[PDB]
Amino acid sequence: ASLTEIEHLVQSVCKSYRETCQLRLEDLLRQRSNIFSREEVTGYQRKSMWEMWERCAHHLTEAIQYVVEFAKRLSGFMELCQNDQIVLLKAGAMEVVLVRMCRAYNADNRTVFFEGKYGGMELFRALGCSELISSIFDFSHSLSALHFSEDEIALYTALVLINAHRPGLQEKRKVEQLQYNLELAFHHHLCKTHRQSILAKLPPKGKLRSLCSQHVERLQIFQHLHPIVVQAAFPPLYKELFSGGGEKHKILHRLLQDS
Ligand SMILES: CCn1c2ccc(OC3CCCCC3)cc2c2cc(C(=O)NCc3ccc(S(=O)(=O)CC)cc3)ccc21
Repeated sequence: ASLTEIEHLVQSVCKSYRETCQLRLEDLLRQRSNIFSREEVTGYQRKSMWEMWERCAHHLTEAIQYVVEFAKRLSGFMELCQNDQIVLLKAGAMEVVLVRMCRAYNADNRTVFFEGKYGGMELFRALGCSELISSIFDFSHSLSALHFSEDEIALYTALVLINAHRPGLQEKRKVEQLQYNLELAFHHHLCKTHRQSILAKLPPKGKLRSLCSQHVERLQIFQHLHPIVVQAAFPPLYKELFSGGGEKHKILHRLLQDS
């Protein structure tokens, strides 16, 4: 590419992101005073473990559905082969959601927007995965310290998704080229906005892997405790991405095909 082409890529990525925001940033900020009461927190803590897992997996799956749309609108992604589209989304969809979630995190009081209000990590105690929860809160806290603009989130999440090192890619060089173009776009935009200082403060790629690994591991524990709950009440797309062996569901293929 060249300079105007790189700047065009920047604009295209930012537009794809804006169109596939689940929630506009301003909607999340306007809600920060709306905080769960102590009685409401208690109510969440008294929910059964399987009911809380089901609700959280539903919310995560809704978020992932917007990430799938983001990928479908992202320059170059639909030009990859379908094997590689699926490899990239299966490895990266959760990672993208985890980065996007920092927009819903309020570092002032350490709360996150959940089911219409802001609550702290004690809200999630019924899940019984306190280590995973605190890791996600800590990750969101780290990212909130950088004060990402929406444009920076768009360009950074594009690179989280377009990762040429994912095992299983059949056209690795094509993904490498797309990743390099997106890296240029991201770094060009940071240079233009005098924001290259954040490069050194971004999380290592092993950090996002660690969160996704913890999630899959806590899911395997839960699925052993409540196998029928997962079969009967978890979202099909969630099971295709995360459970074993749940990829007998072929939702992603359908999502990628239908316009
Ligand atoms: C870290 C605490 N936390 C969670 C902790 C665990 C958990 O699920 C566990 C592991 C995975 C599934 C089964 C059990 C699930 C959540 C969880 C879900 C939400 C949520 O969706 N809020 C609504 C919303 C809507 C849009 C945006 S957005 O910024 O516009 C785009 C992203 C953000 C937020 C918020 C916090 C959460």
